Amino acid sequence: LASFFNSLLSKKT
Amino acid sequence: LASFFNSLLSKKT
Amino acid sequence: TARLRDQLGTAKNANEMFRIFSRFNALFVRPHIRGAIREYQTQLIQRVKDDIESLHDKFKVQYPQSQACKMSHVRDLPPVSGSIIWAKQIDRQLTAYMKRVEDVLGKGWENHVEGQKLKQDGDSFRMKLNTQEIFDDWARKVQQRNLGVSGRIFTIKLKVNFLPEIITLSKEVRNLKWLGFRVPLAIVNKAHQANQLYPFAISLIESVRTYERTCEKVEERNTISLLVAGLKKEVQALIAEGIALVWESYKLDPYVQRLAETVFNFQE
Amino acid sequence: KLSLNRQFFDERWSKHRVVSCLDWSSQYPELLVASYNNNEDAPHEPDGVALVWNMKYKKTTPEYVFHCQSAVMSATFAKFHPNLVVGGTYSGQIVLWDNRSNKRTPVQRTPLSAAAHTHPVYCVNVVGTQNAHNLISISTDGKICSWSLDMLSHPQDSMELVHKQSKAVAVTSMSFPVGDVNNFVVGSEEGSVYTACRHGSKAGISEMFEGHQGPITGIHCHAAVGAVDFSHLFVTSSFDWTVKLWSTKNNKPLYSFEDNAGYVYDVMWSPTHPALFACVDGMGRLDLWNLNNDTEVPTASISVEGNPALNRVRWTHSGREIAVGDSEGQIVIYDVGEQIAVPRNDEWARFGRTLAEINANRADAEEEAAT
Amino acid sequence: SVMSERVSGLAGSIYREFERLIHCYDEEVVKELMPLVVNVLENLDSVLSENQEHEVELELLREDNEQLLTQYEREKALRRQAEEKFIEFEDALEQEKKELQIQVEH
Amino acid sequence: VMSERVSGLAGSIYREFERLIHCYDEEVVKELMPLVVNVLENLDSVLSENQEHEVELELLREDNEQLLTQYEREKALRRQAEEKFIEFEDALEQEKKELQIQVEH
Repeated sequence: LASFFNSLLSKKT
Repeated sequence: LASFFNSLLSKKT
Repeated sequence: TARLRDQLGTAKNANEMFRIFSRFNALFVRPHIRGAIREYQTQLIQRVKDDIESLHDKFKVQYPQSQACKMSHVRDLPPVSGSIIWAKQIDRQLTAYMKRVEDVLGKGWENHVEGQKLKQDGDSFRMKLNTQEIFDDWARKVQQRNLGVSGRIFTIKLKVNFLPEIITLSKEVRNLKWLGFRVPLAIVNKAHQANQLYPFAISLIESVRTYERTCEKVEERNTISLLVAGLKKEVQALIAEGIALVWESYKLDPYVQRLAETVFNFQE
Repeated sequence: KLSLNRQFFDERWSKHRVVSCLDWSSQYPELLVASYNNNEDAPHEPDGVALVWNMKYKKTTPEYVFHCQSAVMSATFAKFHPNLVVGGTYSGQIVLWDNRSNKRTPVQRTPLSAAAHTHPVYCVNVVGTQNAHNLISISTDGKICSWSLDMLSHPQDSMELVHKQSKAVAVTSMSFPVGDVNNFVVGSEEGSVYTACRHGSKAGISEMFEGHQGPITGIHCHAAVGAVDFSHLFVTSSFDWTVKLWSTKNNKPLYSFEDNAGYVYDVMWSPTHPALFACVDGMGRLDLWNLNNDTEVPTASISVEGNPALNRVRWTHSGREIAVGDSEGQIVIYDVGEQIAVPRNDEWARFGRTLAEINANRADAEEEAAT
Repeated sequence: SVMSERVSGLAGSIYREFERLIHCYDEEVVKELMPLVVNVLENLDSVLSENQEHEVELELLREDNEQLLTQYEREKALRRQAEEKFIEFEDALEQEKKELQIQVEH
Repeated sequence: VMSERVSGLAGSIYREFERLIHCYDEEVVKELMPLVVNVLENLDSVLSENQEHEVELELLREDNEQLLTQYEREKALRRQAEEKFIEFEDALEQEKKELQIQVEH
């Protein structure tokens, strides 16, 4: 469940 | 629980 | 019993015999009265089985191939809600026929010789007649679609930032709430947002289409351009006033008719 | 007996369209208007299109053709102006057509403002008298506006029909009792008949009428006038495969008619015979119900060839003919026999004994269910 | 820990709002709010998973109560049926052995 | 009543909401209010339902254990009564037929 928005974040890094 | 975030918002608008 | 054995001499059709069998149902708790009526029960079971098979052939075709989908679409029913309605009325007819066979066979009808197959097939048919999965799939695709209403009231050529197909979602929300489904609250609030802005958006898109249809006429006939430029700049000022407005604004409510009557005046 | 009289179809206009409303002019009893949905095959063709047909002539061509750019699904004549045809469309315009004008474009239309209807309009009607009458239209969102028939750019009165902490109802049908202008009944998509008042201190929806589990598709108040009054009765049709008879003095349905094996679309009373009405289904079977004869079996039922879905049904003012409208677009007209259409002298008295018996049977059934 | 459809739906709406707020202003909106949201989101799934265990335990132990009550009642009744047949057999065959005793005494 | 873990996580998102409101503008959370009060109300209501289920669970488990014990004791009494019955049966019939062979002598 934590993976979803972590991916949300790492899009531009 | 509505009232509290409601205050959050109107407290300075 | 002799007062009940004149049934064929009174009832000429199975429907009034159904009705008089339903009216006099409580006399059949007595075992002698239950044993007295046996040649009627077999015919009644065969008629109910024929009706159940006929409704099975009604459900043999699907909702897209049915004429009911066409007749619901011509009566402004959204197709998801029309499918839900159609399956629920099929289930209601099945429950009515189960009530009929319970009335005809008396109590303990589920354990009877003929009632066992009827009850088992009714259970297996009602398992296939539920509407939860189609509702869940509709909810998932609505929660995937994201028909938003937020933004400025214009988009650039002149057009209004409003898809007109969002009013279908409001129809499905106001229909599925009637059918006992608990839709999520964000979808209900989006339907409220659509239903509030829909007449104003319709008047906006109609005034914009009127303005461009007369602007084509103005730019086609250039000889009278001096006469009609008095209010062309006026409605351009109205448009530029509405450029700063967004859909969340509460100032659109005077603004829509304040655009509309000027558009009508410029048309006239 | 039930027999075929005439068949109406136009290849250019009526092809691949569903009939949506039927009416017969009171001044010209040989005329019939019609209303059609859009043609999905030809977007270049007009979406809404209205046709006027005739009885006296033998000509298969329609007498007048009217059309509109949006799909019209509610059409009627004007009661006190013979030259006018009122239509209600998908977009919410209430267009007005004139036969004396040579243009098939609508000569007048209401604005698409929030003051007027923006949701589709399925009911349009004219009530009032010769020297005082308005045009009444209710849209699907529950908005009902009154229009003067000479000036159409602004509604006269407007309010929204609400109930249950002001939730908007979804008006799908409409009827008016004979001799009444202020009180009327509506159907609903929410499956419940309401009573409404036009103007007053309780102007708006008055009462629940409960008992339909499906969307109500057609209602009609009683119209036949004789020795004993019957104007408080009306019959509704719905998607629940039932036709239900109601009265305004009862919160519950009087009797449910369950002869069908499909959706039921319209029902309306005979204007002459007091205990006679007709209903249509999704299998083309126009049924006739005589309440003084039997309460569970249609008196005369015939099927349309090819079996399409019959949308609308509408009697004539004479009551000797009856017009149906199918799902492909052919207005099929039947003429009923003299043994069914003609009311006898005791028919009002026989129905005066009939309704009471029906109510008694209903009470018996309900007590049985309770126990 | 299987996620339900309802928690996935409202987390999808949270994902929608978070993408909208990321696109609208900057990255720095989400960087402290999403760890304060995801633990509540885990807590919703945890309390639903515990609640369904509570429901199935309630149903099985309830039906075991109604099994126990009627089984004990039937067993008490069939103990009573043992306890008067004893008495009837006892006094009947005691009277017969007493009449046998006095007839063999004389 | 508001539960304390929901109140603490509520305070966490309250100070976060104050940070985002003071940091940029007032439209940061205008689309975030009826989502987050729904999520917090969901957690509170399901936790309250869990709280009801726990106490009714402990009541029915307790009298379940009591009913199991008393039914086991009833089993013991029933089996003992049947054994005493069949023993008294055999013994009395035994000396009765010893009496009738004494009669036949």
